[PDB]
Amino acid sequence: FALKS
Amino acid sequence: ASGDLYEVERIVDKRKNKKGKWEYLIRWKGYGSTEDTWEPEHHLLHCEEFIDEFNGL
Repeated sequence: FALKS
Repeated sequence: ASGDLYEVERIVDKRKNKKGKWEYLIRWKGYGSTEDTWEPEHHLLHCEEFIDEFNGL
């Protein structure tokens, strides 16, 4: 998972 | 506030920011090229396997 900006 | 956490499919590309830290072009699981986004490395949670796959051997 990763923060999507 | 942060963007939402989304599941990663793979890393498509990488580049250095002005401070010399990696940013990754993310393929998001369930999405395609149109939805890829450039994300700083500090956005990634336990994504070492994707970074290592991208960089190869």
